[PDB]
Formats: sequence, C-alpha cells, structure tokens
Amino acid sequence: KEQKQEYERQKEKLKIQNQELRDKIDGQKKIILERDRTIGEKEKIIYNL
Amino acid sequence: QKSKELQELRLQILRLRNAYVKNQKILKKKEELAEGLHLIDFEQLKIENQ
Amino acid sequence: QKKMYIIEKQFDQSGKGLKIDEFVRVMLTHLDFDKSDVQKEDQITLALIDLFKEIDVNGDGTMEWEEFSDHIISLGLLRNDRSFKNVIKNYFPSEHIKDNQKHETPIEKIVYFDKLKYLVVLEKDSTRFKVYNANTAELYYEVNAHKCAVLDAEYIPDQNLIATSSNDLTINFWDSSFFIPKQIVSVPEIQLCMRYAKWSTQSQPTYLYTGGSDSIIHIYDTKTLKEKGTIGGWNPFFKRDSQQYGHASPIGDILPINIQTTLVTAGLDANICLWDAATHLPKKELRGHEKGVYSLDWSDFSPMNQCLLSAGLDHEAFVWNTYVKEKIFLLRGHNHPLIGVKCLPGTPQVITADINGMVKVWDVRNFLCM
Amino acid sequence: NKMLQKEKESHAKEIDEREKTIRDKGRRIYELKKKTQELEKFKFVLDYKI
Repeated sequence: KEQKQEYERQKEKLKIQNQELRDKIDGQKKIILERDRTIGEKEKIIYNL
Repeated sequence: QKSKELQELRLQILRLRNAYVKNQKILKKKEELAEGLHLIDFEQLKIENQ
Repeated sequence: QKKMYIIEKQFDQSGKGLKIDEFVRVMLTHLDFDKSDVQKEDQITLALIDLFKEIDVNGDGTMEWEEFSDHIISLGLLRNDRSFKNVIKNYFPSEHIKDNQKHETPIEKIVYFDKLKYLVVLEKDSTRFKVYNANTAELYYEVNAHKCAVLDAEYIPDQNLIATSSNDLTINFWDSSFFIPKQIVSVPEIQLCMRYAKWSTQSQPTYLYTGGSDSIIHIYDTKTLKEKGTIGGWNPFFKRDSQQYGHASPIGDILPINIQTTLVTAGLDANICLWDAATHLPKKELRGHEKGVYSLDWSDFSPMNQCLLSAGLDHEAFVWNTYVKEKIFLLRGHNHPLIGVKCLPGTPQVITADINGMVKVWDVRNFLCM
Repeated sequence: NKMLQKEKESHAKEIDEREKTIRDKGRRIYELKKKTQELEKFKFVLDYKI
C-alpha cells in the first residue's frame, strides 16, 4: 500500500508532464501574428512617408 | 635598393599629398548649411543680416 | 491672391468645369512655381490631380468652379481654425496667481497633489512643508515634516497620505485630512526621490518607490508605509556574476509608467533603467544622454505619438520609445541645463525648461517649439 | 509524457523577434515622417520666395 502511495506521486508528476507538454504553445503563436500585423501596418506608414 | 625605396616613398608622398589636397577641398566644400536647403537658406538669411 | 481672379477666369473658360488636364495646366500657368522644371512640374501635377479627385464628388471627372470655390471655402474655414488642428495656445503668465507666503528659505521642491489640490512645496533647508494651492499658491499648513532637509513629498492616495522623505533617514506620511503625520518610518539610507506608483493593473499594490543615494529603489507599500524590497542599484559589495543592471549614481527620480508597468530610473551615469515594475527587473536601459538625467515625463498625447521625454544635466530633452531604443526626438533651442520635461495631460503640449527661466512648449505631433 | 516532450517547443523567440521588427518599422516610420516633414516646409517656403 505504501508503494502504491509512493508511485501515485510519480503518476501525478507524469500527468503534470503530459499536460505541460500538451500546453498552449498556440498562445505563443498569437503574439507572433499580432506583432506581424503591427509590422505590416508600420510598413504601410513607412512607404507612405 | 635605396633608390627604389626612395621611389616608393615618392609614390606614397605624392598620393598622400593628393589625398591631402582633396581633404582640404572637402573641408571647405562642406560649407553647406544643413538638411536640406544649404546655401540659399543663409543667402536669404544673409539678406536679413544685411 | 493676385491671380485668384485670373484662375477664376480660366476655370470659367471651360464652361463645364476644368477636367484633369486643363485644371492642372491652368494652375501650372498661374502658380508661382517652376513650370520648366520637371521635378516640381510633375509634383504639382500630381498634387493637383489629387485635388481634382478630392473635388470629384459627382465622379464624372469634372471639377467645376463651384466645387473649387467650395473647397477653397472649406480650407479658409480650417485656416480660420488657427492651429490647423488642436489649437495649442501659448502658456501666458498667470495674471491671477503668485506666491503669497513668506518662504524664509529658497523653494527646494514642489509636488502638486492634484487629488488633494495640495501643492506641497518643500522649502530648502526648511523643516516645514508649505502646502499651497496649485491654482492660487495658497499655503494650507506650514507643518514640520521631519527633523532635517526634506527631499521629496509625494501623495499616497491609497491611504490619503502626504509622504515626506527627509535626509534624517525618515519618511512621514501625514493624513491629508488633517496634515498630521500618520506614520513615521525609518530607513537605512536617504532616498533622494520618492514617487507614488499606482500601476494600471488592479492586482498590483501601490508602491511608493524611493530612490536614494545608493541607487536602490526602496519599495514601501502605501498601506503599511514601510519598506519591503530593494530594486537593483550600484552595489559593489554584491560582487558576483549578476549583470550590471541599474545605475552607478544615486536615484534622482522614480517614474511609474502605469500604462507600461515600468519603473523608470534616471541616473547620473546617463542611464535610464526601465525596470519591469511587475518584476522590478530591467526591461531596458535608455541611453544617449551626456550627463545625469534628472527629470522624466511621459507624453501620452496619442498611442502613435507616445514619447518618453528625458532631461537633466543635458541642455536638451531626449525623446524615447519603449521599443525604439534610439532617442526619438530632441527639443533644441535650450541655452542651459533643462530642469525637466513635462507632458501636459490632455494636450500635445510638452514643456521643457532651462535653468535661466526659458521655457519651450512643443507639439508632440511635431515636437516643435510652438 | 515522452511523446509530448518530443512535441512541445518554441515561438517565444518568434514573439520577441516580431516585436523587434515592429520596433524597426516604427523607427523607419518616424524617420520617414521627419524626412517628409523636412521636405514639406521647403515647398511652401520656395513658393513664398518665388
């Protein structure tokens, strides 16, 4: 029973790794696209100027 | 060897002196005011100084 | 204005409005420009074609003298509006406001508590801070803030307190409702600047940041009024591998940019450390000033015209961008060291003042000495 | 966990570099604004002088 309890924390850490690796990344793409759109908007002002 | 050495010395002195004359000419030619309107600006400015 | 009637005559000569070619040709004959020079010939042709298209409301490609006169009328009314936008009227001297109290010593500092209207003036070598009216210079109380010279007097709205920092190593928060010192806090060092930072985020507690001679920003929560942390500064004792972030001179000022959550610290070393107030770590170090930077303002007239404005030992004010490291603009014409740069809220007017009473009011849309 | 560790990575450097490009293009925007402003005044100045 103690061994099962000890390996329960191992399983919990494993699920933690699973979720962390499954985590957003997409959230980090979106900032990239926002910055690209701002870059493109800045390019238009540059060309007009 | 001494004649040849003085000869490249003459080459380098002549080219350096020509670069010198060009550098004083550039220094004088940089009289342009700024920007932009360079001479006419102070010409009209010189008009008011008048 | 001499050729106005001649242009009218030539335009009426068309009888059905001048098309692009006749329109441009008439203004080319009449204009005080270089018809024979291809550069301005083509540039004026393009400008007049743009004018023609703008006048083109019917879309038929004909600009009648009626339309041209209407456009001239609109431009005349706009000129009537004698700014061409956002009239920045000159700051005239206040004919109605002047000092009244007998300042026994020279004015050291003046912090205008807009929330309280308490224009607390800390007198040089005077142990009392005289709080006047920013609108009438009317001193409320001459109350002994501390035991020695007072460096800064900032309003903590979070506790309705006027915090005064003194060289006696003390900070006295006085309840503005009664101008009595609510809390006296001792500090290991004297803080030269002391600014209440209430960052925009709702969850960030308000921090009275005090920049002392050590260049370390001591952070006092406006509730307990006590130190709880120290920001990076020139600390040779802490000799380790940490990168040199901060300033090598005493903190002159602390600028809480709540919009960007940035604690800006300007040092005598000419550095302007932008510290991430969320982490108080350096987000950046603006540089380009020749000597110690003393005053910082944040011209927020427009999001596309946002400009930090820094002044100090330098006789000119540097414009800075949070992204763009290089100084955006430099206000010229100043004859002496600039006391600081102010960015009037709600207006594009930035005031830069020299030590000799010379003030330049600039339009951030152009940063010109309006 | 092993498959997801093989999976997860990236895009922080991309966010930062895109912010950098925004910065550079704003720099150029203001540079060209200043150049255009410098050239605008000369037009009216030269019309007035003519």
